[PDB]
Amino acid sequence: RPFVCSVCGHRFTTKGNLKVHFHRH
Amino acid sequence: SYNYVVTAQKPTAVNGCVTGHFTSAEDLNLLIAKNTRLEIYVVTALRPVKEVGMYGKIAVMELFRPKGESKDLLFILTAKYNACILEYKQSIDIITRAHGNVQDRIGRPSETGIIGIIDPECRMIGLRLYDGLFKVIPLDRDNKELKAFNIRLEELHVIDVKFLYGCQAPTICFVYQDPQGRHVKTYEVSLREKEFNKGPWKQENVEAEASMVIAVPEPFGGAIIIGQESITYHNGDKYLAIAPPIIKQSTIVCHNRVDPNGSRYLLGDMEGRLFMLLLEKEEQMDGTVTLKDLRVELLGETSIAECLTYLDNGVVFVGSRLGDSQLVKLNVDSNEQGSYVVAMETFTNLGPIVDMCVVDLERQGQLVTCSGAFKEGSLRIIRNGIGIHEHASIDLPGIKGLWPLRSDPNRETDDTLVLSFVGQTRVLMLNGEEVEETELMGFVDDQQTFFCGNVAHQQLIQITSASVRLVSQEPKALVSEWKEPQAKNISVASCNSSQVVVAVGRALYYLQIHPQELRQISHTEMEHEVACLDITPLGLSPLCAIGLWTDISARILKLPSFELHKEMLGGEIIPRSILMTTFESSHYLLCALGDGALFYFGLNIETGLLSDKKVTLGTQPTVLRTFRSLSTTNVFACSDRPTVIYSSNHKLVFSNVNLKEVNYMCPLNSDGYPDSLALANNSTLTIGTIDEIQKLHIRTVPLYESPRKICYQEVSQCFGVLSSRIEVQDTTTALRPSASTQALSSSVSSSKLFEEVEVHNLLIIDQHTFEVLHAHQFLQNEYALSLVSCKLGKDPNTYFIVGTAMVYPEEAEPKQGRIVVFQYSDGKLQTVAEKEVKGAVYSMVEFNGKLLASINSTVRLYEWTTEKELRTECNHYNNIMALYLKTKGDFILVGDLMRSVLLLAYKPMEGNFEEIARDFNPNWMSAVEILDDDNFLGAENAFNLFVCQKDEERQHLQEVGLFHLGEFVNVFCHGSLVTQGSVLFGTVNGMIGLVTSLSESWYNLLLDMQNRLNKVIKSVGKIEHSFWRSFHTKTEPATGFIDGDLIESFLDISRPKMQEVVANLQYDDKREATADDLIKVVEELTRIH
Amino acid sequence: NFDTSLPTSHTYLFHGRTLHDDDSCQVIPVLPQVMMILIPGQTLPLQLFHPQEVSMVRNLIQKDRTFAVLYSEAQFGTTAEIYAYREEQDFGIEIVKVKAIGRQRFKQAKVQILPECVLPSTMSAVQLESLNKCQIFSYKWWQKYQKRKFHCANLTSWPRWLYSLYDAETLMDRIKKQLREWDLPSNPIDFSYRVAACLPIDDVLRIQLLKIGSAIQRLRCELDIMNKCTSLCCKQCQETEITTKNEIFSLSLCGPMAAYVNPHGYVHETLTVYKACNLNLIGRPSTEHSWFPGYAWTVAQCKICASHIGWKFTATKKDMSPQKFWGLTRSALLPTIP
Ligand SMILES: Nc1cccc2c1C(=O)N([C@H]1CCC(=O)NC1=O)C2=O
Ligand SMILES: [Zn+2]
Ligand SMILES: [Zn+2]
Repeated sequence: RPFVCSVCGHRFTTKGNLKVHFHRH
Repeated sequence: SYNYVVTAQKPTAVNGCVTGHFTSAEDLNLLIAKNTRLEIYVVTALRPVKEVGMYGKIAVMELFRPKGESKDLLFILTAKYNACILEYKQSIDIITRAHGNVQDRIGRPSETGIIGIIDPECRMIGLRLYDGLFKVIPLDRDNKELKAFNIRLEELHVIDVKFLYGCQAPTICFVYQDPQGRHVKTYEVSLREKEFNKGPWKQENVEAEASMVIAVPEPFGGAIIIGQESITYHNGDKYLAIAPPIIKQSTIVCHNRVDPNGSRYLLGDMEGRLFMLLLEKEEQMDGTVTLKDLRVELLGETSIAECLTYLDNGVVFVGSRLGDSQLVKLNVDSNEQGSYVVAMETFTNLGPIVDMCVVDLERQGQLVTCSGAFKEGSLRIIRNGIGIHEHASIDLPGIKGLWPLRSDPNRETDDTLVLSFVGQTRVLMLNGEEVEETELMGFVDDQQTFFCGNVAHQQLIQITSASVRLVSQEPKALVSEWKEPQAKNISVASCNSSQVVVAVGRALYYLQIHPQELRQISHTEMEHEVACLDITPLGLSPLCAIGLWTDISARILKLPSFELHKEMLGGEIIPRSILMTTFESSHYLLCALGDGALFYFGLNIETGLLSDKKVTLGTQPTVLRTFRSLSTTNVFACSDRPTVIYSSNHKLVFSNVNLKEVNYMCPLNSDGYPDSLALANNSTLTIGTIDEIQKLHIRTVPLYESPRKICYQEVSQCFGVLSSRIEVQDTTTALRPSASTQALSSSVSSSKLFEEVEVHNLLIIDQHTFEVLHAHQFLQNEYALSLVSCKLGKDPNTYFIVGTAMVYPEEAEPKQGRIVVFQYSDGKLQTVAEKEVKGAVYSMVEFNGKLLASINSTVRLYEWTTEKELRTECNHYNNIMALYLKTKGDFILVGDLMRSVLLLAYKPMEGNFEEIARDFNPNWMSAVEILDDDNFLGAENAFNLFVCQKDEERQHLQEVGLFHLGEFVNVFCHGSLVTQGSVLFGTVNGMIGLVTSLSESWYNLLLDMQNRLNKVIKSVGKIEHSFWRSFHTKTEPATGFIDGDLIESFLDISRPKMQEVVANLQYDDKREATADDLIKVVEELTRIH
Repeated sequence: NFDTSLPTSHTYLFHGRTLHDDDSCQVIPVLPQVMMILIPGQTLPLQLFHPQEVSMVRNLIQKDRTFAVLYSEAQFGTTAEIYAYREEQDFGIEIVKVKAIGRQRFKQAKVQILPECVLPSTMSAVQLESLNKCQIFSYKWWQKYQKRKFHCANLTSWPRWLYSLYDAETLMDRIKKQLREWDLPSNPIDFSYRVAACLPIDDVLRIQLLKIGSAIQRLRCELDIMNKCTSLCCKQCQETEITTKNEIFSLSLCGPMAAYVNPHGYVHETLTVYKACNLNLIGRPSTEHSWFPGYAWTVAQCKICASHIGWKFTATKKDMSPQKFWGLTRSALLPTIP
């Protein structure tokens, strides 16, 4: 899981899943 | 908004006192400083000499004599750092030898305040102003600018500092405090190097609470250290320390040296004790002596001392701020009794005016103030008028008339006073001050007398209701008698040196006074029964003034023809007295009605034509009489409120007399009462002199506790006074019997809700006697905060309402309080309703039948129900502490100690408050008031006044007024002692002032008037009036205010300075204004207080 | 316990002497993408990546070394002065890391310094000259203090205990006891600013104290919040209690709250508490770039709304004190009066 959010540290596997969480910031 | 301030009473508390030789090297002076004032006395076995007003708050007052000078010079430093050196010159002026502003740009003011000390050789002046700096002023003869240099003080927190006696160079000795405790240190001050050099000695672990340094003179040298327990002396390596028990009760706060050898000192307590510290010497084996021990003897108790000074003949001046200042005599401890103190004189000090109120008591309203603190607490009644010094009283009620009489024809001096009554007449004789009623051979004593006295041809006269009698001086006997041909009664009589115009009902007759005969001349009818007469010549009178009962008019009749000029009065009420007299240059006539009016007209004694003006003087009938004061005769108008009538600048002025009701008066120049007046009222005859001017009169009511709030309740004719006395822990143990303990009837709270100690009471004080009629003591640890008298709801009773706050030491912010509604009926005060409250009731004001009480940060509006209770209908919360409450109609002014103000309004259709405006300018604020619906007055930090105006985002207030007053204002209240509106204010320094609103046409006039007076008037320390009145803390020039004390000094400068001011002035009615235009204008401003 | 000085030294990542005199007009840089309300004396770590910024700082070293931090857009702000700086080019990524500290409040930005309004005591106006000599002096000491310092209240129309409620020295002590409660400066100005940054409030309340110019009104209003804000809830869903005052403790030397950067340069004012309820923990505890050396952080989010409230920290040694604590970012919280 190398894709991490830039605010909290939440990790994901795909680049698209990270874009889902970051939109909540 | 443009307002106008003026000092209504100069400050009374003493900032500091010092003796010396100032007026002449041969005199001994006592110089007293009271804030912005300086008194100069000359000691006798105290004679005033010169009072001056500076443009500063006197902070440092010290005398000194430079080398090779005639007399001592005075150094003064104001709180705005204005330094000046002054000299006395003999009509009398005080000149400035050297002046300058010693203020620094950077620097923090020190926590112990300004300290100014001068070395014994007058080389330099040392000033402590800021932490870490010491400013030295070389006293060179060529230092007219007071130039000064600073030195680095690594000792930052200094307590006290003096110069040491007997040193090879100027040396200071100061007590400071660092984390390592307290110490005492000495420094050698280098005039040349301009630095510090290590002093002759220093010490460690100086006592814990050392606060006062005294410099012992040349005999011994060194210094003294005063503390809470120990008194310690230092000198080089010499050391003495005593901890006497007679001082452990309180703190020494002021000292003063008695003798130049330093053997005896005077120490002042904080609780008023007076001690004498005595050095004791010891003979040495090679000449001069050596100090051996120190003694302290309690001389007694004086007023709470602030400064102390010893006048040569064993008489001490006790300069006080919380109480009256004193001249006290000390008796050396003698075989007969232990050293004790007795006061000779007492000087009035209005003290720290905590609260006050204006009251119309004699029905001009006088001012009653809460003054002082602790045993010096008191009430002060302040009435304005011409006071009368009484000299004798006689108990004779129902006096209907009063006349002087000269029984001895060879003696100019009077010796007889004739008194009329109903169907009776009494003749009194005067030998010195012994009065005795006797008969006058020829006078009848069974009829009311309407006139009597000395007439021409060496004779007397008496006009009773039945006859006009003429008595001879030499062998007193009747010579001629006029009686009405039909045996009718004389109704109104008037007589002078030669003429007699009596009047029976409608008709009146004109008589002349000749040797041994009273020849009638004129028989004339009138349209309506006559009511008053006057026949005063301006030696014979060619005219006669009359008034008609049904006509209601004042007429002028030529004598002896009785032919009418005339003017008409109008009304349904008859005249009671009329008089023709002369004021200033022009002639006049005065007529007074039964309703109290007083018409006055300009008379032409040739053409008989009267012209013009009328004014009311009470609601009871008025009787006019003429007396002589100085070389110009005035008119005394007896009535409900008597009044002296004079003319300044050709305008009739009415200054009231400081007396209860007066019915009849007459001047009297007897042997025992020369140049005096005989006043008569409903009960008593009084004889005494009369002051020439209208002055402030202060009655003192000692309370011996601290009064804090006061209101008036007219329906009970008494005052409600909040007060607090101090009691010891005991085991109910007071320190001294006070007003709360010497009441006629005492009650205790006993409620249902919920080392020294403060005990709060509500004092019920009679308005006439100022007895302590009742004293309700509140609960334990309950602090009474606000007090108001008012009627609530539909309840017709007037209630005393008190707002309190449970003050426990453990609770920082108070969390519970009361709103107690008292009722005073009969002789007793009854608790009518409580109301528990979760906070402090800081302020209460009546609000249109409801009670507006502030509670911590909340403003509550209670209602008064038929169940006789307090019901809550509204509430409002704020981000500030509702300390101040002032209202008008539906506006509400709210403020806290942080100068942040809020403006609320009760919106009735919503049962709710709306915030109208708001202004937050953080500073310390002491009192507020509402001038009108648009303007609000307040006092903020550094002795200033400010005004905030109202005129959407205009919910922010404009700062329209700023003014440096020089006084700490505690209370604002509306009223005056008889320009728009009137607002008085009290002061910590005892100063009383007045604010009144002006029109813009006048503000710019008096503004340009001020800019002109400053160019002319010579200031004491040459302090620019703009800088003295400049807003200070930030620092801005004043605006919106006019210095009335400046405008009123226009009448003190010489006549050339007056034109000089009015040189290029455009006046109002637009012409090059003249000095007389401004004299009559400035004088009109002196009559608002 | 643990080294309370470690968090304030920002281990996971210069004699400052330039001050601008009061009311001056200065032109100062404002950093892009920085959003926070900064308090005089508060510490601010930063991590900058754009060459724009990296240029601004490299040249900012010259002269002032001070930039402006600003939002409701913005009427006021605070100058921040860089006291430490490293230029790291590791992994071939050029990063500039700086630690600034807030200095002055103001109203490239054209900027007017707001003066700190300092007033004397309530008594400095009414103080008897004879008692000037006495103005310099375990809780009765405060009754003595009150009696002697405010003695001249008797000259005015209010009691000693009122003037006490506006006395900086007294107020600071009243604040101290609460600050002691879960274990400072002597200058009231400094004290009020130190606890301003400690107080977990929301962006709109932080602007209130910033607008306040006087220490007295700052300390007073600060005492109100400390009594009135017992509970702390999730800002997003409002009605969900995360922790209480009881649980707040100062793990960092500066206080229970300081500003911390994550690796991407986002600033988090996180509040250290012992207990925290209604949070879910996701992912695995990790020490990578942990602001508390010795502890691993796990992402915590509100049980109800899933909005990221902060982090749970766990010890890595079984001998460490405060074995578990929660760190809550200030922007995610809402003080409540229950
Ligand atoms: N390594 C990453 C990567 C992305 C985001 C974060 C971190 C990270 O460490 N923190 C916080 C977690 C909490 C902490 O103690 N220190 C941090 O830097 C983040 O927000
Ligand atoms: Zn995230
Ligand atoms: Zn939530």
